[PDB]
Amino acid sequence: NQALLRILKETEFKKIKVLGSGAFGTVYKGLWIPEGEKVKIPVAIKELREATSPKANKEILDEAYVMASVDNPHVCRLLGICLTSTVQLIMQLMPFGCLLDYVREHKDNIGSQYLLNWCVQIAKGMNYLEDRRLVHRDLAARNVLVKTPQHVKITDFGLAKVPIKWMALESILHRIYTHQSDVWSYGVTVWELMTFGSKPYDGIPASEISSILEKGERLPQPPICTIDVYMIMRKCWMIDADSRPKFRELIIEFSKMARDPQRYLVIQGDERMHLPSPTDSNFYRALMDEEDM
Ligand SMILES: *CCC(=O)Nc1cc(Nc2nccc(-c3cn(C)c4ccccc34)n2)c(OC)cc1N(C)CCN(C)C
Ligand SMILES: O=C1c2ccccc2Nc2ccc(F)cc2N1Cc1ccccc1
Repeated sequence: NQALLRILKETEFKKIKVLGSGAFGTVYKGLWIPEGEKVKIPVAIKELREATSPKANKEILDEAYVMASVDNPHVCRLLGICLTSTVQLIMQLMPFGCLLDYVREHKDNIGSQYLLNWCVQIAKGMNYLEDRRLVHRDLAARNVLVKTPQHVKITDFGLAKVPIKWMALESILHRIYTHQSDVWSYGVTVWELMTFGSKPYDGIPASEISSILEKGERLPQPPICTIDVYMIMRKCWMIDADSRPKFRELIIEFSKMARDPQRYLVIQGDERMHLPSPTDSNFYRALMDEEDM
């Protein structure tokens, strides 16, 4: 639907603060200023790194139309685009930030109910992408945004068209990207969460990752994970892509674990850590998260 993607004028928005910058461009916290109005609406703005040609822009715009067409409570959707010399893209601002920073910031103060529910929601969002037959190619804890502590959303999918330590072996060797290679990255993403944001294969050169994987080496069991959870992660990292679980199977398996969370994650002081109440859930949703879930 063409109406799902707004073409913006440069006067409609202003960048206020950098959220971070890489080789992929700069992402700013911004304000949307509707023409004729006095309101300033917080948004996220992405400025690409290189200036692009009109023909390059058309291809960017074609993909932007697809990314604006996703409609799922656990997937972020692209909202708008501004076609200057460098292209700027607009999406909803998530004030809580990304899930990677969140688990590092709340290290050891996150209960098992949150961690397992995040795994369900990420798998639900990935299952939606598969049903829309869109391959993410860069699923990681940095690309899961926190709408509320109870509600996370996948972002940055489809943009790669390299995160070696998140990629399936077939992607490293043959640059093959499928939904099953997304399942591999999902397993690494869950490992990031269960380790509260540790770096996978920390200290190991990226050039050597393909070698250790062929020998059967995998990421180690997180201390808080029971073998039931680690076994699921290990199945995600099988060489045979068709033997890896499917996302809808991951939804079901983590859902049952989420209804008995202390049986599947061993966390010191779990019986203290705040579980979300209906009171806190109604307040969060009425305030900043009114979408259907
Ligand atoms: C994982 C790093 C991160 O995302 N940090 C933050 C994210 C915020 N909200 C938000 N909303 C929509 C889109 C993005 C976004 C998308 N891409 C590709 C990004 C790259 C770098 C930074 C943000 C990106 N982000 C946010 O709103 C206030 C703040 C942060 N930070 C950096 C707070 C610092 N602290 C959490 C460590
Ligand atoms: O860059 C992109 C992006 C750009 C082109 C094609 C796909 C892309 N994937 C994507 C999917 C959903 C979403 F919600 C945001 C993105 N993004 C990240 C972005 C966009 C605007 C502002 C900040 C960040």
